[PDB]
Amino acid sequence: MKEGIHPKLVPARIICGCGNVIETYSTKPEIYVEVCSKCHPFYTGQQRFVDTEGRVERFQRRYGDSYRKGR
Amino acid sequence: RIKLLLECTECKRRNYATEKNKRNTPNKLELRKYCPWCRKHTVHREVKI
Amino acid sequence: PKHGKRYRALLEKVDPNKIYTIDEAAHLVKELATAKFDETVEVHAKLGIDPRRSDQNVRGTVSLPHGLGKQVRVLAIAKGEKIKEAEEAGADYVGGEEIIQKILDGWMDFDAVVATPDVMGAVGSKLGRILGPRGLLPNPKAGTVGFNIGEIIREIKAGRIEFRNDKTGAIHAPVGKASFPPEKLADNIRAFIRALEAHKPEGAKGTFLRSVYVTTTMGPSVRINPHS
RNA sequence: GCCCGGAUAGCUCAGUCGGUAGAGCAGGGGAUUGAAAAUCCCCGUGUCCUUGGUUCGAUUCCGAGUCCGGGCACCA
RNA sequence: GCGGGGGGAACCUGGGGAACUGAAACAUCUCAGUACCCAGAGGAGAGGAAAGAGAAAUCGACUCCCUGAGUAGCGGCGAGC
RNA sequence: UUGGCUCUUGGUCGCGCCUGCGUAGGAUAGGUGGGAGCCUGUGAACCCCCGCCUCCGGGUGGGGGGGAGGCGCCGGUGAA
RNA sequence: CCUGACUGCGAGGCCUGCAAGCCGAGCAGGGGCGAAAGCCGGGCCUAGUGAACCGGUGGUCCCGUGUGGAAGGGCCAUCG
Repeated sequence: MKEGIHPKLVPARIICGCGNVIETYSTKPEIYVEVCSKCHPFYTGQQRFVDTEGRVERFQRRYGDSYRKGR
Repeated sequence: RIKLLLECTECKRRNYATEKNKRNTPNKLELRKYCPWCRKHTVHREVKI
Repeated sequence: PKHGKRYRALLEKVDPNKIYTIDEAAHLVKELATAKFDETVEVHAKLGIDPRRSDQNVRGTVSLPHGLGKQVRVLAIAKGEKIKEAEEAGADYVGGEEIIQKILDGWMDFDAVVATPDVMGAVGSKLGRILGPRGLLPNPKAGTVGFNIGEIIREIKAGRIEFRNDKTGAIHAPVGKASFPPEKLADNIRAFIRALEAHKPEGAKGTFLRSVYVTTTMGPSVRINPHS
């Protein structure tokens, strides 16, 4: 799983119906899409007792290196 | 737009009973009479758009 | 920085930070100036509205008899026993159709007007150029028009109290002099802003009680607290 | 159908956010100009949107309407 | 010193995931989470003790058979699901 | 994910009394509304520096030179 | 001179594959009209118009996923 995080684990699927709305004001929305789509995370990291990396993801990086600096 | 317009006629606020009479030339005058369902007959009137 | 007022000296007692509380604020308006007569306490208030629409206007009053014999001058016309009610229930100024004539020539020593039902066509037609939009027109909710003339008169010098809005929205009332107890003064205020709830126009909303205040008629003033 | 903005002079248009209504063009009047143009000077057209209103009153401010002007929104 | 490593007729679970067709055309819809691809376990797999169900101060892990019911329902309220 | 710091400005609503000229108006009074007056520590309102801000005075405000006044009311002009 | 260019209904039918389409006495309601019979539920007739669906507004108060509201829907009118 190489675009997951590490403190947690993340890579989800999608469909993306566009099309109109105008529901609660008038008629009813248009819709017309069956297009599957990617929807995804990020990379970056730090240092051990000298020498590291990390990868990780965003919110669980504020959390992340919090943790691991906490050794 | 078109010189005739629908109008739904009103009694004296409380509910009503409708039906065209146009627009064209004779402007904003609008009265008639006409007997509803609120009460029984009684005067009714016009009003309304 | 220094303000060219000797009232700055008096301003030492005049320190309007907290709006205060009604007994105690009445104590402050007692603690304004002290020279010619009793300190001239005179309630006013106003509020947040849309004056140019005529729709929100009110200008009323109601009975609060009290030991103040001097507020809101009102010509109080009558024809008979009602004249007895006016003269004995104690307006400082009362007259009939003839005084309406003295007005028809040009004269003006009263703040508002009240009368009996019998003459009201007269005061309500002949004086329209005399009264104007100044609120001199007697108004049934203003404690004026009708047979109810006489009891309200005893209030002008005891506890008249009335409202008034317009194109600036300020409003007024009596409350009592300086040497006035606080059990009666405070009550006159509570009941008057109970009256302010009694006469809030309904299309405007929000923090409707924006302000309540008291200018001594020519001298020092106190925004009294409209709450406690 | 929403929000806007618009019915000021012959034209297009100032508009103390309440005491006065006028500006370029437009006519004509007159002068000189070689002549037409150009020059320059001068008298005119009014509820100032129809209306009220708050006020003392109304181009001015509230508003109802009005109608034009633009834009937006329109799954039957 | 341990273990994985792979291979299996069908079955299962997860990660992906389609069009012909059906609507008498056709995109919403349906065919359809199908076929199929891949990862994984097994002789079964997942599921599994309630931050539930839903109307009774009632029920009581889950799966599987029946019925519920082709009803409640969702839909270019059309096909159909 | 991405920090610092500095300079900026623009807006937003009050607050500081920091303003109010048609006309007449003892005057340049937004109004509403209040009722017939309030200070002297500059004991002065006389002027005597300067300032606030201006479509003039102005309205406004610190300097004092200190010797019981000063303004309003009434009046009165006003649409108040 | 007014509003019957009315609500509630309709025995019976013409036409017609279906859906449409069109004519209706007569009764109640409550009116207009003449003094009274009697008339009047649009226009002298045959074109001037559109099924559904999804929405729009105004009522009714009918339902309102525990009880009460409400959102929301239905039924009446009525529009694109």
